[PDB]
Amino acid sequence: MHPLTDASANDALHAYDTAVKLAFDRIVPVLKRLSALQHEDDFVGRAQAIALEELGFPLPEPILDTAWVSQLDMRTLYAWCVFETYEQTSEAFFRDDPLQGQPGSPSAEAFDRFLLDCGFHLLDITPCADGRLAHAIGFGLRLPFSSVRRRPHAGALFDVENTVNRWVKTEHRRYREAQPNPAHADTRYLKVALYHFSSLDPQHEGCAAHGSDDALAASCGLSRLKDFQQAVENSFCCGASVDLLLMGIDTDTDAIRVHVPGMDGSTRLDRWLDARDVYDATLGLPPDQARQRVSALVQEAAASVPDPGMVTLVARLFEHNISQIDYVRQFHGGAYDDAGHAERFIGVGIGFKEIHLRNLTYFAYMDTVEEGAADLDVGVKIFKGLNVSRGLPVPVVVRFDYHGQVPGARDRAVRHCQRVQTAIESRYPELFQQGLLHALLTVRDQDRHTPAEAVGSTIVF
Amino acid sequence: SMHPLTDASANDALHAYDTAVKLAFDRIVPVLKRLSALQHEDDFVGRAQAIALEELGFPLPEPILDTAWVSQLDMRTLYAWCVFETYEQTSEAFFRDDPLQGQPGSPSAEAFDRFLLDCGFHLLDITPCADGRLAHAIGFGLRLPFSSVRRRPHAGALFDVENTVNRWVKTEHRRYREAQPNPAHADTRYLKVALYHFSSLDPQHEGCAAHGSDDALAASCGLSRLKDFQQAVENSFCCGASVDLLLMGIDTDTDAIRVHVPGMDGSTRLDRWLDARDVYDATLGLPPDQARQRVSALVQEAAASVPDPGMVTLVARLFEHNISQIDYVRQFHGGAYDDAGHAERFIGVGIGFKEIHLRNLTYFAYMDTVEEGAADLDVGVKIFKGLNVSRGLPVPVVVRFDYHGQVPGARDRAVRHCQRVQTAIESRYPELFQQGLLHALLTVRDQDRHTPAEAVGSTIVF
Ligand SMILES: O=C(COP(=O)(O)O)[C@H](O)[C@H](O)COP(=O)(O)O
Ligand SMILES: O=C(COP(=O)(O)O)[C@H](O)[C@H](O)COP(=O)(O)O
Ligand SMILES: [Zn+2]
Ligand SMILES: [Zn+2]
Repeated sequence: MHPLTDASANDALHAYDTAVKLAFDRIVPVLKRLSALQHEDDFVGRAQAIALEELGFPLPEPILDTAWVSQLDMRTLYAWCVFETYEQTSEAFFRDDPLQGQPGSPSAEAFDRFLLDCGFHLLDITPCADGRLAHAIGFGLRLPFSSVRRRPHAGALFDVENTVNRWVKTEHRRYREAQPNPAHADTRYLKVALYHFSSLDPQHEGCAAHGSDDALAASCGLSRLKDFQQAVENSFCCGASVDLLLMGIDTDTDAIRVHVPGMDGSTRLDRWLDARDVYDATLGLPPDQARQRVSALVQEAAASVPDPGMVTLVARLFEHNISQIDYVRQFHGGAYDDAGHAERFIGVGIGFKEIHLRNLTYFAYMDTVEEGAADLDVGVKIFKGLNVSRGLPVPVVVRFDYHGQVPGARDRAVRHCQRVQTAIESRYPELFQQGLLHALLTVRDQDRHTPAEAVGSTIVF
Repeated sequence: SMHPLTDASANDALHAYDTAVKLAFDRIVPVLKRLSALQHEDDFVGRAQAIALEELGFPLPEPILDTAWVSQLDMRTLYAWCVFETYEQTSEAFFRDDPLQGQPGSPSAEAFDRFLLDCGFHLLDITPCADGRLAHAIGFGLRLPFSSVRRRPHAGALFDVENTVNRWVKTEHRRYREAQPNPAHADTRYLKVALYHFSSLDPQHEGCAAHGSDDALAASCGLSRLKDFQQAVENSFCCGASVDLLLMGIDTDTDAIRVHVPGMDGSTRLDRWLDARDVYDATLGLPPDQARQRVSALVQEAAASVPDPGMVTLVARLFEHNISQIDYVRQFHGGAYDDAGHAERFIGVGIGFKEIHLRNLTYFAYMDTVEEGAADLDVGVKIFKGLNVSRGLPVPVVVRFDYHGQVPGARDRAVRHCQRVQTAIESRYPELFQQGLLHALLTVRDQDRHTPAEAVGSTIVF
């Protein structure tokens, strides 16, 4: 184990990942047992009892009570079980805080203070929406989830104009509430773009939004970063700038690489500092020195004289990522066998606050189907290979955040969910009519830290 | 025959502008009829261009005229083409000549920003109904310099409450960082106005279609959104944030406004109001100076409860302005618009058009995607089946998206947005489209400058 790895953290995170993934993967084995029993006299009783033992909840009775006519409707049970499993999963995230990083947690308070010391008053991260990066924040960089805005997008192509609007909203809160700090204080908004690549099969397992070309994914991520900065500098008077960070992550090993920037965001696309070289460089050092050597390495990999706080923060991410490297060596032989797509359901809408595990969710950002149906089609094709290949429906969970202070915003969000549902049912009528596609509608009040809310389903009784 | 408060020079200028722009669209059909009668003449392509330049000021597409002999004169395309080119010319004249004399930096806009600040308001954000009979409410009905107000038309005056909260935040941010319009600590409020409409000559049928032509429901739905916005701002920010509200309606037969004067905190009676027609009658035999004081006293007593002094000052100036438009309609339109219903020349889709300030020029449908604007665009398309399709002419559609020129790659996002909308429209009206009865022009406009909108695509190709 590396002298800088948090052993027990690695165990706790492993215990979490295996627990949630077990809940989802126990479904098929249970449904296989039930299918064998559907002609027995006490079928309904024995099925309810199997499901309680195994999944911890019971099944919709109408589907069991009528299995003798049509036969037992497995496609609908499977979707329903995935939805129910997602609800229990999500509710327990807000209830138990498995990551120890909710608002007000010691970890979150600690990191908020550390970000301020480094010269940053907000940390806004866009990873590619790829399911293989959903654990980037909690596992890959070991940051409390609540100390961070996470804004995922296919190929890390975030909305430049909406990010400027988030900068404006952030400054305004500094002006009126001095939250997180006074407006006059010499801190900067920090925008990060996290792309990914595959070290084991770079040609086919890379970022599919950019044809699995590492250079294209790195350079489009930077193009957006620059454009955001240029946009702030052009739209407001006086100082008016932001800090930038372009990072990638290997989906085979979870090692990150940082393009350490100069003070003004000068980034080189062809030179990076890979956490694996960091890992090997500090492996024989006692902890205190190893931390020093990570510092000097990040300093030395800067594109031009770097900002001191940027050097400190990047060194912390390397220090943090070294644990995740050991994580994948411990529990995944140094390379995930699910090198590609193995997600358990599709998520569409706004990013899921509670989803922080690798290959759990295929996320497609969209305000409307009319836009980013391309990104949704990609997932649907993927789940044709994962689920329809073996007779199982494609499960979709729609999510929209709303401001639970705006009167009627919750109502607006719910109706937004049904607007998406109608559009999905229209886009794939073959699958929807063959019962090979179902949607769950969830809304989440983003003004406090409570669980999302299930507001409708294609499964109807 | 003229009210002491009426501004006769302003009335003449605004009449000259409305007249010239409606004449340009109204010449299209008579020109096209003349070309149709000439289509067999040996010199037809030459004659057609010459007439087209003399009468309309732009040329017609060669290939339409060139092939008239085999495939027949394609009037459908010609007509759409001419509406688009006319839209183009008058749109750029608006930016180039400032017919309303209200562009940024104009004397008229300077004065009205000072007056607004003086009344206690640092921003006037108005949502009229998107109905094309209200497009002139700002520049004509209220004689407000267009550049010093935010105009956000929506069907039924149902503006986006969350986005308005975001506008308020953007506004506050400018105040903090730049002191524009004023320093953040100054004691001014953001003012959101909802402007509904109704028809006094046919209430049952010519009112707001979004609300079933039901005046009381149009008024109460506008009020409801205003209160929601106010409740959103108060509940979303510390330290007693608030905003002011104003509900008013305009009568589309006579251009007379009526105001539900509110008390300090926004308290508004729906069931009663102050009609500009009664304010007109009540000041008519008074010198200009007493007429104004009288207007102020009438606003004052009309309030639902004790009003804010600054709000009284502003509403009385809006009444003073509206009195000129009341006289405008009475002298140039017999006192009742002869086109009481819809007579728009084209459908506008997307973001509201900065440059459209004439009555019955544009049926406007707000939308960022067709997936969400469909119902509203259906209504406009239906209206145009009566206005145009019924007589063989296409439904012309101009798409517009504003974009922040200061944001790199934003124009290209707007163009791509326009293309997405074109594709969607074409899919939703597939008969009209392949039958050549629906065309669309794509327009974008940099809202970070005062410059003409740019044409970026068209369903008329060769
Ligand atoms: O970026 C995030 C979380 O990203 P993700 O949801 O993808 O984890 C936001 O800061 C808040 O969570 C949004 O609202 P709220 O403050 O209620 O959480
Ligand atoms: O979009 C602009 C800026 O355009 P520009 O400064 O280039 O004219 C307006 O501020 C609002 O859209 C309000 O509409 P209006 O000003 O027509 O009331
Ligand atoms: Zn990707
Ligand atoms: Zn209306």
